[PDB]
Amino acid sequence: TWVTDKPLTLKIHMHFRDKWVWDENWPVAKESFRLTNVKLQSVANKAATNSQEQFNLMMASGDLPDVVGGDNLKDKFIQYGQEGAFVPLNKLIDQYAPHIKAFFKSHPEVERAIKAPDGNIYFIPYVPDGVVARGYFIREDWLKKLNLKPPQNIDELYTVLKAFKEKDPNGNGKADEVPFIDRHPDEVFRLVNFWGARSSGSDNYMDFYIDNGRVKHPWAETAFRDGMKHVAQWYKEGLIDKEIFTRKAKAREQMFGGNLGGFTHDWFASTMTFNEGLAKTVPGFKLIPIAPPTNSKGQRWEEDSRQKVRPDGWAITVKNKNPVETIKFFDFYFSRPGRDISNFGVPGVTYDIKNGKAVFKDSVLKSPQPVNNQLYDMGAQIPIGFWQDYDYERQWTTPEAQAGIDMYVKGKYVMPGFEGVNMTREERAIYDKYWADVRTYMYEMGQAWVMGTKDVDKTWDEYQRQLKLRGLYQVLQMMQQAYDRQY
Ligand SMILES: O=C(O)[C@H]1O[C@@H](O[C@H]2[C@H](O)[C@H](O)[C@H](O[C@H]3[C@H](O)[C@H](O)[C@H](O[C@H]4[C@H](O)[C@H](O)[C@H](O[C@H]5[C@H](O)[C@H](O)[C@H](O)O[C@@H]5C(=O)O)O[C@@H]4C(=O)O)O[C@@H]3C(=O)O)O[C@@H]2C(=O)O)[C@@H](O)[C@@H](O)[C@@H]1O
Ligand SMILES: [Ca+2]
Ligand SMILES: [Ca+2]
Ligand SMILES: [Ca+2]
Repeated sequence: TWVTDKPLTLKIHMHFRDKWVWDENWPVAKESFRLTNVKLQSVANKAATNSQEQFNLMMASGDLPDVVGGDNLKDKFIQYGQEGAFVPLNKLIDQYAPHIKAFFKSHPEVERAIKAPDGNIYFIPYVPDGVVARGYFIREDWLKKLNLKPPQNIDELYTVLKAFKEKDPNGNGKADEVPFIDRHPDEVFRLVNFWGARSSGSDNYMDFYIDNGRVKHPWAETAFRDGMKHVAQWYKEGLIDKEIFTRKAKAREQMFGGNLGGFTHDWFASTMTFNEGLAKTVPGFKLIPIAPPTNSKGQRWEEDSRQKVRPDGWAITVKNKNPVETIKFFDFYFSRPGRDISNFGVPGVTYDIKNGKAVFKDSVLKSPQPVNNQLYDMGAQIPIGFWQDYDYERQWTTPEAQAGIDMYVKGKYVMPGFEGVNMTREERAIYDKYWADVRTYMYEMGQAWVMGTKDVDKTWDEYQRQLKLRGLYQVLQMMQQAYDRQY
């Protein structure tokens, strides 16, 4: 699998998920270098805590590396690619990247989704593998202790969460229970689904969506305002983690491991590992998947789904003096041996090739830490350009977790996600000038609403004014225009 005759050292700026950078001595990166003869060296800031700021600051310094990578960079790969900071990959892929060329061959909608208005491919994306993403999970051992049954609608959800709060299910005499926790703060806004309001059109938070041939953004609709009215009341009543916006990554380890949380919306595989992982420290701990409790409008909504392609990956800068070797290095991660390490880690360390496929073995499968959390720490399952393989995830999907997935599929609960729109140069330019600005202001207002710093009703009108003056509806007009060119 070597691509270059002499070892090639490339500078990567890859800051992702507000917590991590590329490591040259990751066991997977050490194995990457070993298989490809291409070494990557991180120039990103270790200690920094905002991946988008780091990309921006890097762009602002004029000092680019050879490779830029990370999560949530699709819009910037496209915008700065058109400006000439990243090179178009079309001819390189066609001539030097066969596995990628074969992937786009059998995945034409992926290649279309990641392209720029000028028709150029400016990064290689992270391609997820799977169907469902998040579901709802509740403490059945608390339900049992309190003599409750799983909630079937929002009315019963409220009653059950109230009981977790008020009737001491951990039995320590203290009102320490925190009914709803989530390691992703944006899930608190997705709670508006339970009153029949969208929070996002996709697995990307605050995403647009299509409603009957009309592009909308969910946080602009009156339905969102009404939903936030109940969400704010829940926060006020202490049903939602007071620290929901600041606890973040390790909220499961903290709130479940400390026997404080009763309820969450998270991924099936990893969340269900905690039953085993906490089996000794919290005797009797048992999370179960439940169907989405029927919302106030009489429907069961699972808004989240696995994406066909995520807005993450890596790109080749103009400064890169070895574009050919780099694109071959990219191609490695769409080949079977690249998929092997990027999904499974290091052979003889986390997996072996058994019957022609990577099979994990048992030190990893039984860790109290979910398998994908272990793989991050060694450089696998990271948002480079690589073709994820659901076989890696099936191997640590417990039977109880699998029964949840099957329930959600059978039940039809998973709403189809927004696949995107193909804008023109002018349309996407308006999108570039306004959306990030609008998205930030939206988040700050909702955090305010959830926490009770501002009232939803009393600020809704001035909110809609800001939406209009900051260009939200002009962005919508341009997306609709591009949607109409497809419909
Ligand atoms: O666990 C399993 O069962 C399965 O997990 C699968 O991997 C999932 C993980 O479970 C998580 O879902 C992971 O979430 C990532 C996500 O991909 C994004 O990278 C997201 O990006 C957020 C940024 O890190 C940052 O927090 C950002 O802050 C915003 C802020 O929200 C607000 O907008 C403000 O105005 O602006 C800031 C800003 O950036 O300036 O928010 C981003 C966002 O909006 O969410 O970060 C999370 C994360 O966990 O950190 O995604 C992976 C995945 O691969 O998709 C998978 O491994 C599967 O196989 C497992 O079975
Ligand atoms: Ca899929
Ligand atoms: Ca208690
Ligand atoms: Ca602007």
